[PDB]
Amino acid sequence: ASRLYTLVLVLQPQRVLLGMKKRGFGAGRWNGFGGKVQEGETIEDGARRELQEESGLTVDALHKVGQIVFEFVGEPELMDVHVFCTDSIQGTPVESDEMRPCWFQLDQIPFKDMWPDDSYWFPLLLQKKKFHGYFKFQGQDTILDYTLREVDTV
Ligand SMILES: CNc1cc(=O)[nH]c(=O)[nH]1
Repeated sequence: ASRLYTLVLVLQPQRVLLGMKKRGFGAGRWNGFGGKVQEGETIEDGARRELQEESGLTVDALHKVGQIVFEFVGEPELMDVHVFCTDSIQGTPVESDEMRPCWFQLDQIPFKDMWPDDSYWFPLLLQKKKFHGYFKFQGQDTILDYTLREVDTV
């Protein structure tokens, strides 16, 4: 019982682009760009589409970097999140009524204002590692348990 999602991190050598969601799921937190995958759409095309819809950026090359399954206790649907990374983009990040994008220096990533799981896997992403993860949450702030391992193939 899992639903596909995408998550894209525009990660350059000294900085990463994050977006502050204004409403809905995860509002008030800095996050990568993504959302649900459409019927008849590949996960990668879904990731490219969501990056444009949410950030206004056009991605050329996308690299798979991780897979993370999220469980929210009491919610039937598991989120199967396919994480991607890019250093090659076109355009300038667009602020919209839904999203406020901002570039962060790598030593200044706002972990306290991000989903709690990011403190676990962002260190791997920053060191160009690939990973498989699972996080069980109680509500939106508490991680009850988790698993996270590095992999050669996502
Ligand atoms: C539930 N955890 C996460 C959801 C999401 O959209 N992005 C994260 O980094 N983590």
